[PDB]
Amino acid sequence: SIIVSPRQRGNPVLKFVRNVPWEFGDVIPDYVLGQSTCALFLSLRYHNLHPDYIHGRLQSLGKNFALRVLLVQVDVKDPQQALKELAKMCILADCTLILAWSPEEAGRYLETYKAYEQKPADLLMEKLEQDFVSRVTECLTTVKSVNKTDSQTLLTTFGSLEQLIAASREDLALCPGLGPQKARRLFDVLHEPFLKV
Amino acid sequence: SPPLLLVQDSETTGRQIEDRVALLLSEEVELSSTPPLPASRILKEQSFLWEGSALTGAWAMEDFYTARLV
Amino acid sequence: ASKKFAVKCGNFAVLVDLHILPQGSNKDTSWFSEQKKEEVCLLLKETIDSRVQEYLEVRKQHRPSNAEFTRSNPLSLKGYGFQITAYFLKRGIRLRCIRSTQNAELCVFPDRFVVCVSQLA
Amino acid sequence: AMAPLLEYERQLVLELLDTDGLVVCARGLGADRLLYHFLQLHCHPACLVLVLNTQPAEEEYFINQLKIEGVEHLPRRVTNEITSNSRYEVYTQGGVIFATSRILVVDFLTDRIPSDLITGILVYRAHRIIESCQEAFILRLFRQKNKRGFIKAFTDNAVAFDTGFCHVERVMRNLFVRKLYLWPRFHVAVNSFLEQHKPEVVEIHVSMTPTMLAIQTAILDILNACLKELKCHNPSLEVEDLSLENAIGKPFDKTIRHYLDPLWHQLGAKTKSLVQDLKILRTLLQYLSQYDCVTFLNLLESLRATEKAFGQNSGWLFLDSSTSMFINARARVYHLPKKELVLESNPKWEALTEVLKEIEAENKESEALGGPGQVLICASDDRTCSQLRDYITLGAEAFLLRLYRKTFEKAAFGILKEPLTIIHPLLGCSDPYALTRVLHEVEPRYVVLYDAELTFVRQLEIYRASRPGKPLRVYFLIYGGSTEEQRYLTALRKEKEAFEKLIREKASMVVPTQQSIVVDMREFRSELPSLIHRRGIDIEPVTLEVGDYILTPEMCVERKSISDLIGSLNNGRLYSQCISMSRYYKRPVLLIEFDPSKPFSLTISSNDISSKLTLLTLHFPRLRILWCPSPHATAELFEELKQSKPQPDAATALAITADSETLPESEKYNPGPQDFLLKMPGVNAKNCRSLMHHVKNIAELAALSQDELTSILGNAANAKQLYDFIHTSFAE
DNA sequence: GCTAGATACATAACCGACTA
DNA sequence: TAGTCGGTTATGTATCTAGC
Ligand SMILES: [Mn+2]
Ligand SMILES: [Mn+2]
Repeated sequence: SIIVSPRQRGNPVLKFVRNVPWEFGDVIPDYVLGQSTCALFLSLRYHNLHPDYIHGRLQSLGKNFALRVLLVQVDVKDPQQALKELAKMCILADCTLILAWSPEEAGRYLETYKAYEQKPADLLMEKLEQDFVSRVTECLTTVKSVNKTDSQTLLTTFGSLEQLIAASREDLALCPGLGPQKARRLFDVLHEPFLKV
Repeated sequence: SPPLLLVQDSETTGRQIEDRVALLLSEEVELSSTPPLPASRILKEQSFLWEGSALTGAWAMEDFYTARLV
Repeated sequence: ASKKFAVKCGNFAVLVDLHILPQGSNKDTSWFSEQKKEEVCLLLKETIDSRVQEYLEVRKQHRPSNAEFTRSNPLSLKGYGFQITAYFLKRGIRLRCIRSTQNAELCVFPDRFVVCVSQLA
Repeated sequence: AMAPLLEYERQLVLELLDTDGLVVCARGLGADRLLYHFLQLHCHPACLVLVLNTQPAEEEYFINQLKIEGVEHLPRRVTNEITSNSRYEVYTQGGVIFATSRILVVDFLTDRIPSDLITGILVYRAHRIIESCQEAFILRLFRQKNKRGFIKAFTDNAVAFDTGFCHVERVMRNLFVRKLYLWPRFHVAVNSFLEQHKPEVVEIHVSMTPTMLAIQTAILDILNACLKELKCHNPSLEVEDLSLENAIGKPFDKTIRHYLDPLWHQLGAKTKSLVQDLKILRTLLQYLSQYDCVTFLNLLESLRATEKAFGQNSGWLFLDSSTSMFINARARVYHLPKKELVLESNPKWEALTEVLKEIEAENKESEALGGPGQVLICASDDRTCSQLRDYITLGAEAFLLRLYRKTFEKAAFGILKEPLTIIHPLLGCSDPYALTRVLHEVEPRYVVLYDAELTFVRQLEIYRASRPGKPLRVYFLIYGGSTEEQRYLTALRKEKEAFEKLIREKASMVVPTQQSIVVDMREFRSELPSLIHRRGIDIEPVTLEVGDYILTPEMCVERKSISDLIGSLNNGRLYSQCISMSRYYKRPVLLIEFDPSKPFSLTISSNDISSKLTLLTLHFPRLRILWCPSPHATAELFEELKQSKPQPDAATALAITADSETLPESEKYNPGPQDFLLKMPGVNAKNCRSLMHHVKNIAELAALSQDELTSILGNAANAKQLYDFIHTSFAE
């Protein structure tokens, strides 16, 4: 369901995208990988041949799409100047930069971008232990400057989370290992609105 | 009390350094003749490897190679 | 004559690092006679043994050891007309000692025992 | 009692004290003596100097030697023990300071040092001061600020300038000295002074048994063939540094990885095994020379078995020369006419025993020179020292037989007052100047150089010439016609050629707005800050909590190396870092860095790094990525990325912490409660909006009944897990 | 109302254990 | 033997308790 613009017929990666359906269609971005995800292409040798192409493409693309990737192929043996100039242009024109060294990698990038349209971020979160004590001592660590030792101290002192939310600021402060700073942080974390007013 | 580093001038420091070095050059060592060591049977029964470490002899190029290692 | 000697303590040999302080400007070491040498270690007998004690009870317990008596806190001692000042430094070199007159191994303490002496009034 | 100067050292010291310069000694000719002479010269509280490249053992030795000498205001070592707020005081006291390099770069850049009161610097091992080093950075900073103190550089090792990588003029410019002083061993003054205080030396050449000769020849021929093949495959590797007689040495390993590491991205299958085979063959040569026979047999059998399992030593181990090696080893240990054994022992042990017998006979009547005198046997490594002790105590026959049986199938107190023999493991690479230390702790009448190198010969020469009236006898044990001899002679030749080239080079040499970058404090174990500062951008170190480099008021760069990037993506850190950078800074940047001594290559399944990178950049649409081959390119990119934007400032970048407020348009929620909520079980990515919008705070979330939770969440399992988590108890 | 010591942690580079 | 993962190490910096 990728609406490839028909301007890149002579591209040796269209043969490398197989795990996904792609069809031609006259759209301004080079590869339209679903809603709010576009793409462009650039082989560094071609960019060397003409230093005006990619600037014109980026200028005329517009600002419609949320994520506008620009994946490029490296072939030449001296990419440092080209990479520097591309990084500057991408920063100034609000598009990310992706490097691939061979057609298979660029095709794999295409496939991943299409297949991951609503994939959750559960892959990148840290493996969190399911042990009840470990879960509680991990949830109370998210506030700054509070470590596992006083976490367990408060655990033994209070036991349940209910009255931990119920107990007041000074009552929190009385416990050992927890001074004014930790008490303020914990009280404000517990008793602050979720929404910003 | 302020530390002496900021207090004392630099020229006085140089003068102190000169005094220290002029003291250093003067501690001349005593000389005695080394009592002889008994002769070694191993010698009597051509230390060119050690005496070549002075790198001051003739020591032509082929002298830096061993025959069996060809 | 004054030269660096070695003392034995049970299974260990400590290699003392003896130094001699000159007599004013004109230096000489001949006054440190051998008769003035041996009884010296008796003055420092107990200390060495104490040192050879703790080390063992550290080695059996499997952890490093610290000096507790070093250059920052030397041992000033008084004898018969001479001063004594003894430290205990680390060496960091694994020596091995064999007594040739009995060709038997003798362990060396892994600490250098530097003592300095000087004549008095 | 200042240290007396040898006859040839007064001229050297006067030359160096007149003008700044670089002093190059012959190997082993007492560089520590000169360094210590200057240290004792500069121990006053009205002048502070800094010493740069020193190991802890050398520092402690110098400090204690000065203490025994009867000096006041000993030098200090500056480490993590003395914290920043307390460091300034020890800088203003004066005297010699042994500070490390991280501490010094930080203190120079943050101006926590009396940089206008520094009087000079002493550099040890000046051949290590190449551009792109921490010490080069320290020198650059000091000279930029002070421009009045002195810089004196010392070095042994005139060979290290002989390699095609480092240049003497380039280093002399890196050190800001501009004057070269050369003091080789064949210099007229040093040789004249040393030839009057020669030690009595006898050198023994011991001949190896015929089977040892056979094994050595087989090994050498195998190695020669392998080197020929490796050279033939790759025609660039034709420079003379990789000849045969240069490939039997210890320093050969490094040089091979100099030529082959860059080209190891495209290297073949075979030439990844010939290099290994070189490694094992050099190891076999060392093993044959140093240790006994049953160990050699065990090592060969281990090689055979490993090749039987994995097939690793295919390029040899089946030729006729390898079979000669095998039959020779088994003829050295076994004898098959139900078994019988021979167990010969290499001649070095017997020669050492004969030497010890002569020494003992001498000591029996030795009374003329006072007492008996002690013996020091210097070996090559701890294994050889232990082997020598076992041999001497047990004897030859019991030692060999017990080693075979193990490896294969079967008075309370007093003065010693007797001569002692002390075995010392030389370890020539680690710290060459350790023999001298031992030579001072236990003064030997006889020294037995069991395994000899050039530096130790020079050190014994100096130790003898330092005491005019006390003699010593040096035995010099070596194998005739072996690799030991060849390595020694090549070292001699290389040293002589290096010094001649240095002298010729010197002889031909006589004829001729402001922008900043707030940098984290954890980033100074790296080359990037130095490369940034070289261009003309000043650095302001500070302990940031978000990001690494702050190029502008709204740009936060986080630097990640390739291995670091993969690990961070796998762990879970990069997600949190990205969320913080996007929360507090408008234009966050992630900079992925590569290593120049490695290919410029980043090398469906969730395990694939590209998949994680795509997911990360899909979730954070405003994140920007930069790719840079090496820090040299990265610094230039950093300069080009701030061409007109305003500069940043500390004391506000340091103030961007958890308690501060987020961007005006980044999130409609309080970061604290929002982060706390997402961690407790029962709330996922999608449902959190509902519990956040239907409820006010965590306290109200605590008071709700399970029916309303099921209502809002829409899932029964999530609601019940929440209700269990919130209202459970520790004792339950 | 004001100051010294000690616990916990953060972080990047480096070395060893595993392992294929 | 070489790639990869995890532990160790050197410097800094809040933060609390005890003592002033
Ligand atoms: Mn960081
Ligand atoms: Mn980083």
